[PDB]
Amino acid sequence: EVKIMVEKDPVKTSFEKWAKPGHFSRTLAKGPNTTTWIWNLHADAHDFDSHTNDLEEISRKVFSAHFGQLAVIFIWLSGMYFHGARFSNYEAWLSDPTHIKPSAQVVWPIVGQKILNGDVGGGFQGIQITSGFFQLWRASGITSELQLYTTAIGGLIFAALMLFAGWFHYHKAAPKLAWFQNVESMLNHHLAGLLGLGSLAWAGHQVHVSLPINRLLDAGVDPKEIPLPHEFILNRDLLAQLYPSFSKGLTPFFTLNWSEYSDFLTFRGGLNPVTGGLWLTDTAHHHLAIAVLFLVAGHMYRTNFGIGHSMKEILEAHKGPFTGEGHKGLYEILTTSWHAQLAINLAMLGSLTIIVAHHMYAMPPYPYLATDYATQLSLFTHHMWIGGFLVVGAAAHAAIFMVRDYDPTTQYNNLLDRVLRHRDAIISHLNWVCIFLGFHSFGLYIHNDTMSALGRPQDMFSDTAIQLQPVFAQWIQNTHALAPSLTAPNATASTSLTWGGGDLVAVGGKVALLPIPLGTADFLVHHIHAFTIHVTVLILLKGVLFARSSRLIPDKANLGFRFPCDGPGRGGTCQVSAWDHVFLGLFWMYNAISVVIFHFSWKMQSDVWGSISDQGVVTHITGGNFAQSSITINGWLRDFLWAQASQVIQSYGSSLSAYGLLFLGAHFVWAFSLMFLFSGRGYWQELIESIVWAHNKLKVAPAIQPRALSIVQGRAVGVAHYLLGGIATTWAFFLARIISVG
Amino acid sequence: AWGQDPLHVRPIAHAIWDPHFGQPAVEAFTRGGASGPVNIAYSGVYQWWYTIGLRTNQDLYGGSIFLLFVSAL
Amino acid sequence: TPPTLNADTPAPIFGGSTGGLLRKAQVEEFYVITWESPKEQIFEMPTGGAAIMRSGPNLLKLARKEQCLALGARLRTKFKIQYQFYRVFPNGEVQYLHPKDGVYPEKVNAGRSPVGVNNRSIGKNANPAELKFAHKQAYDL
Amino acid sequence: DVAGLTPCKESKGFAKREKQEIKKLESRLKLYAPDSAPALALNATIEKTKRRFAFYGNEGLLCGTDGLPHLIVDGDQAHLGEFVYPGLVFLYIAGWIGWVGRAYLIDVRTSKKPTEKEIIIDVPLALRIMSKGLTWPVAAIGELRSGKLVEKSANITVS
Amino acid sequence: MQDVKTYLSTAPVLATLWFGFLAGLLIEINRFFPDALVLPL
Amino acid sequence: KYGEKSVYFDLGEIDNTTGNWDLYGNDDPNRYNGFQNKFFETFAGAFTKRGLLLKFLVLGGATTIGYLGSTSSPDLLAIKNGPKQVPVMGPRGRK
Amino acid sequence: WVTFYWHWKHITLWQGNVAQFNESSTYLMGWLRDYLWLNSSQLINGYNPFGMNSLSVWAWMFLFGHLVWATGF
Amino acid sequence: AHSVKIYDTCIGCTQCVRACPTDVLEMVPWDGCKASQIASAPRTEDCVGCKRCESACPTDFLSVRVYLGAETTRSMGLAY
Ligand code: CLA
Ligand SMILES: CCCCCCCCCCCCCCCC(=O)OC[C@H](COP(=O)(O)OC[C@@H](O)CO)OC(=O)CCCCCCCCCCCCCCC
Ligand SMILES: CCCCCCCCCCCCO[C@H]1O[C@H](CO)[C@@H](O[C@H]2O[C@H](CO)[C@@H](O)[C@H](O)[C@H]2O)[C@H](O)[C@H]1O
Ligand SMILES: CC1=C(C/C=C(\C)CCC[C@H](C)CCC[C@H](C)CCCC(C)C)C(=O)c2ccccc2C1=O
Ligand code: SF4
Ligand code: SF4
Repeated sequence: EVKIMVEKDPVKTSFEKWAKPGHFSRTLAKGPNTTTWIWNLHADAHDFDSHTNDLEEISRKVFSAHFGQLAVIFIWLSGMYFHGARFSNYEAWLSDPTHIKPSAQVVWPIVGQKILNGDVGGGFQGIQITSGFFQLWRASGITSELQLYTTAIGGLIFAALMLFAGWFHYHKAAPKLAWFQNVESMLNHHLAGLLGLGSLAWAGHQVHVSLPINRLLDAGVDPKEIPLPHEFILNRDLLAQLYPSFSKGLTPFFTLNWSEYSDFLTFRGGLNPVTGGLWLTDTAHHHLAIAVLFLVAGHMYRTNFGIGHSMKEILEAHKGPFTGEGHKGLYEILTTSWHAQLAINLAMLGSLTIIVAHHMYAMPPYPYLATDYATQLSLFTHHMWIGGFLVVGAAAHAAIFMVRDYDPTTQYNNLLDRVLRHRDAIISHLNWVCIFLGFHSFGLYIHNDTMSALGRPQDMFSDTAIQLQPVFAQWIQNTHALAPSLTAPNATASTSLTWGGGDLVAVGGKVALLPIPLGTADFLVHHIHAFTIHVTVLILLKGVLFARSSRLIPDKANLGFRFPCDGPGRGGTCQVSAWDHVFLGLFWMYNAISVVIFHFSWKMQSDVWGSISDQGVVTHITGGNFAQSSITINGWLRDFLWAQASQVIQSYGSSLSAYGLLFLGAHFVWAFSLMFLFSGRGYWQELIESIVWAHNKLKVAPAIQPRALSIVQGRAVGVAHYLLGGIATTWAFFLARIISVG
Repeated sequence: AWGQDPLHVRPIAHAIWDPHFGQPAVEAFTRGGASGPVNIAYSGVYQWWYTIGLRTNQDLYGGSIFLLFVSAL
Repeated sequence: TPPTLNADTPAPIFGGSTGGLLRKAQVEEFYVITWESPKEQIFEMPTGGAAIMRSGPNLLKLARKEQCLALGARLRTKFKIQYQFYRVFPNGEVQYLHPKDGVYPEKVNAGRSPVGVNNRSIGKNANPAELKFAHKQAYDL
Repeated sequence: DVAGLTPCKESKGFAKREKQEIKKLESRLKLYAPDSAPALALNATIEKTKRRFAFYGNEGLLCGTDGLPHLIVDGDQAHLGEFVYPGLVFLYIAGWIGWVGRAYLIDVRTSKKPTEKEIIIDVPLALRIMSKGLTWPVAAIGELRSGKLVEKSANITVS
Repeated sequence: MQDVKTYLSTAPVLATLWFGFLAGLLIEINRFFPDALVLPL
Repeated sequence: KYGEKSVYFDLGEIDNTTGNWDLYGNDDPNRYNGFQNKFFETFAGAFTKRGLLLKFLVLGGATTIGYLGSTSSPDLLAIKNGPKQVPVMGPRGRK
Repeated sequence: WVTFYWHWKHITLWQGNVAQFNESSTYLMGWLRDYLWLNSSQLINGYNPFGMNSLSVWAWMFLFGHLVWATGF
Repeated sequence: AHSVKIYDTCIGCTQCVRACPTDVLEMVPWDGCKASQIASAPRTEDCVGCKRCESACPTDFLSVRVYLGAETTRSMGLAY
């Protein structure tokens, strides 16, 4: 059943189609008549399933394109490593991590760009970076530029290998359709190899390289005097000097005396006091345990050898008296349509990225990362934005599947049909939830504003006035803080210092982590988050469920996935397509993520980050004003945007001037998007008619007829420039402020 | 009072009767020589009326009654 | 042609939905579409979901004329099935509507009279200023 | 002089600004080793600033109260280099690019498939047309006088 | 090779080459003739 | 809905056909006590007429609102209490 | 644009510091920093956790306007 | 209560009739075109105003025109 099936030389390698711009489409291949052709060409390029109708070619194209993206990522990684090997102060930073600002980008002297080369320290001039690569390299045990250069060369070699593999598997030996549909074998191989073996290999690297080097670095040994990584493998005496249990070899492993390895495979919470990061011995036991768990999990599904579970039978077995046929029919959908798989994977990847952001600020895994405030803020905001984008894409491509690949014949009385049959109730109840949340949270904010303006602060929803405490979150914090005594007795400390119990970790006169109190303002802000998230879900789910039909337009599935309207009739049918629902969900996702990152920035600056002096007295960056000033909209406007933007607007003439320039440019681009968002196509078409007359009067009219952008293109351009402007504004603001005060 | 000292008195537009106020607002909005919360006028009608010969409150009352009559007409 | 009547024919096998009739059908008109099938088949309901059509006559209540016509168009272009639909009023009056003379509208048939045809180009219409303070619309002329 | 503006060399505030910039650069320089690369870069910036200020002062620019140069564009003979000369150079270059673009469009218009040459440029023909743009004003006046520059029968809408 | 020449004549590629050459020329001019505010001639 | 078979359309039963049912309507006539009904029909029956109810509601609301507004004690309303502190001078010495 | 220009020029004239306008009006960051951010201080401090001023109504109207303008979108 | 007009530039390709979602249009025998048929709009009371007929008409300018007017429970496309 499961076997390798390929075709020899399916597509001939030639440059002939490179001279046919629209070869992939049967309508675009005829050439252009209007300027719409160019946009259609660049818009339909990578939409493979609209060109052909057979799954084999689509699957082969997807495989090769994924090879290409892998090659691009390898080029990017090689570039980062090389630019850190040649244009950085990584060694000087290694000597003095707490005073040297990381820097890996250097600008040329041309038009006054000199001012951007700041005094980051270590006898170096360059742009301060916030990607956190220095901390990752230090945790990996890298102590020289030669190792980084070797890694860059290896990355380039891997990029070449990925390019060759993509060419090979498209133009020379293309797998057949039966090869791609081996989902059981794919899950077995990926889940066991890619995850378990990769985690086991990283655990091996940590145990054999990173533990001794970082142990010596934390002790105080100068980086130039530390022996090279292979000297701990060729001479086990050194590694036994650092961790004495290595002197026993692998005998405790095979005799099940695993407690002998307890000095480098620990289970201890908290952070390293010297570096303010997680202990690397815990990271060793945990990448090892993850490897074991994934390797066990990967031997589950049935393949050529009889044993194992079959996913089709499992899906067909779980059904009950409330859901008719249950999960029947999903296997064919998920082995027949790429779009359903894309939707599921995008949703999971976005949620996982958001989880990564939370867990990474709460438990800083790298040395000297917690006390580098700019890196923490940058990483959190970046991966949060990425997760939001991915979760919106999930809904987009799920709606694409519903419009194109849905087949009512296969889905008679399963979960999909019954979901499509009670959609009005779902949307109605979710509408009520959105309205209820919006009122009882934002109205609380407006009530606070009005009470404060009227001179009645005793009638507000504040800690000193009427209180709204988050009792459930407080109880969860207290429970998690007392785990190392009752429910996880083998732990030394709690999972993170953010729980109520614990102490303060300070590295170089700066607070790394600290217990985070939760009060009325935190109650308000999490319920704001809940409001925005349920509203975004409402928009996207309404788009997905009503993608095929409604009461307004019974035959919406005939018009396609991406169409502007169905005319001015029935009162007006603008934006009835699932594409426009994604178009609005993008705006609401932007709103939600902006509120989330603002909450994170203000709360951290006000209650966690700060400078500590003798006698253990803590002074925070904004002096704990979040609890009192964040309960009002005026409080936000005055004490966050007005107060914290002083750095970006005063950065002219310093090394931070680029941040102010991009601050202004982003406000500009965001404003510029409104002219595409607020207007329509007919006005611009008529104006273009007049301009075309002007060009015609001088015999210089173009052969390709100019046309106004289509309706869908107008919406897409508006939303793209809008998102770019807003996100770049926040980027410049955050980076300027946190580089100045961090 | 404004006519007596034009450069040191703030003109008053209309009084305030808002049941939703608290005491600090009542203290804060008592400007001019008023006995209660008031609004300071920014329309410039004090200067315009003073320049054209109006001097007392009876003049303004007579003007108001006359304009009522004109609107009725 | 003599317009057909209505009878008591079985409905398709459907499990229910929230996209069905509402109070408008109770206090206003609602529509019924009839067709004959050679075999039981699964088709997509215009209101959302999948149903099974019976072998022989079928009858279906719908809330709008557009729903009936969309379902009939799909039936004709996908199953090669002829169909009729009517309009029902609350008092019991039944109005036969789609194949008004038994021939589908895209086929020219004798006995049909033009309605709304103007014997000029669209550019020969008059000016709104000429018909000022008059009830004409310059396309009714 | 003009509009009560003083020359840059005579003005105080120009020299004050130069002193302030040099002082800031030297204050930055105080942190590095004398022979290191940052010191050399900062010294290069300092020399460039000195040269720029000397050139601006010696070129004959008027200076405002705030100490910054101002431009005169009313046609004065003493300030032609501020506006008129760069304006003429730009007009020449822009006329060149526009004229060669129009010539290429006209030459492509009579082809088997003008749109294909509209997206995929005929490089040899384009190079020939581009090289013939040196004397664009003469050709432009020639076609203006010859009556081959404008059109008379063009598409319009309902008036 | 004819197909390669035809591909290299497409609008995006030619625009990239032309704007790269123009940007390089302007950058080199500003490297050798910097801080030019008024035209000396 | 004739209901005999999969037939759900029947011109004879148009209320069943259109789904015009009473989901929870209950027609049991005995709910309350006789003397309760006597008392409530005697007293609450005055407001049955609707135009008189409108007039009474408007006049009563206006009278109540005016009386409460014009007779509220200063210790309850801050607007009637008035200022109690010395006024603050303006920026340029303008009062 | 017209009213911004008039207001900033007259603010600088009335404060006696015309040099700030003469120097900061030639670039857009000058506008954003020295007009709006600089002159919004007392406005946004109309009411705070420490009490309220007579500018409380104007701060409330400022937020109200930002909100209605947003709602139009 | 929209109004649909047909003009004498019609060629009788029948695309508008096929595009109509509410069966407002129909073909009528005619003389004046090679197809010898023209479109008619007898059921204008059922027109919703979608203007699919106008999108389907091949002619310099449209031979079928829709003029939006008074709105009705059928024109508004209400299922409730
Ligand atoms: C142990 C075996 C193994 C391993 C390691 C992988 C690993 C991977 N597969 Mg995969 N796959 C396997 C078996 C395996 N597969 C089998 C048996 C099937 C058929 C049922 C598939 C079918 C399949 C498809 C259809 C696709 C993948 C894709 C991917 C990549 C996902 C992107 C990623 O995680 O980037 C992380 C990257 C790395 C960790 C770098 C790893 C270094 C190289 C790439 C390891 C290559 C392993 C490979 C099996 C070796 C082939 C042998 C060849 C040299 C002769 C990843 C490299 C996707 C992809 O991106 O395609 C390229 C994709 O679309 N796989
Ligand atoms: C380095 C990594 C790889 C880079 C690309 C390598 C491409 C190798 C050849 C691919 C095509 C294989 C099939 C050949 C056959 C093919 O493609 O079509 C076949 C076709 C035949 O044309 P003829 O006129 O010779 O024959 C026509 C017949 O009808 C009668 O003979 O064209 C060729 O033979 C040209 C082959 C080279 C075409 C590309 C030339 C330029 C390539 C390099 C471009 C960059 C140069 C940079 C220099 C610094
Ligand atoms: C998957 C494997 C990847 C790596 C492949 C290469 C592995 C190389 C490391 C394996 C050798 C382990 O080395 C470990 O035992 C060696 C003896 O066997 C010891 O070697 C010691 O004894 C040897 C004689 O046996 C002497 O020649 C050495 O001078 C002495 O140092 C090392 O001090 C110890 O660190
Ligand atoms: C501004 C605007 C336009 C007009 C904008 C147009 C026509 C886009 C123009 C894009 C660029 C500027 C075209 C560039 C053409 C060539 C690539 C130029 C080559 C030569 C050099 C400049 C490289 C619309 O068509 C439109 C349509 C629907 C909703 C909103 C709007 C809208 O807001
Ligand atoms: S306004 Fe635009 S989107 Fe809306 S119905 Fe008219 S053409 Fe369609
Ligand atoms: S507008 Fe729509 S409903 Fe009206 S005639 Fe045209 S296609 Fe038919």
